[PDB]
Amino acid sequence: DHCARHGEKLLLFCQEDSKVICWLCERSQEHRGHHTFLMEEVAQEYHVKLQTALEMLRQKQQEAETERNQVAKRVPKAPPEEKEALIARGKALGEQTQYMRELISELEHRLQGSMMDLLQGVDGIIKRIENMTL
Ligand SMILES: [Zn+2]
Ligand SMILES: [Zn+2]
Repeated sequence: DHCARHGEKLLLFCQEDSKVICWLCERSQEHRGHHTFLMEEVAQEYHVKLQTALEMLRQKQQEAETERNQVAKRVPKAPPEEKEALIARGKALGEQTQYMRELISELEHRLQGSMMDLLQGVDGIIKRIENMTL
């Protein structure tokens, strides 16, 4: 809640860095030309954004899981090469679903947490979700 560098209240949010900082950090060279906001002034848009993302991710996950199940179902009836291909396919899908599970987990954590929980490093996860949807 307080800055380790300056001891002041961590109440500001930097748009370029997506970092939560104090007013003395904003005056540091590392935040030169950056635009800062009180965390209250930006919590809403990111709440909405992450909320929107979470839905999509959940949908994509359930789809991927059903697909994995179907792939698994084809395995026993398939000949050896196709078997192995299907096994690999299943594994890959598993990896994807694990990734989606991680992101979803993080999103719920952020959406149910404090503003600092919500905003600290949100740009990375937004990037990740953006890549995932692409
Ligand atoms: Zn500071
Ligand atoms: Zn900055």
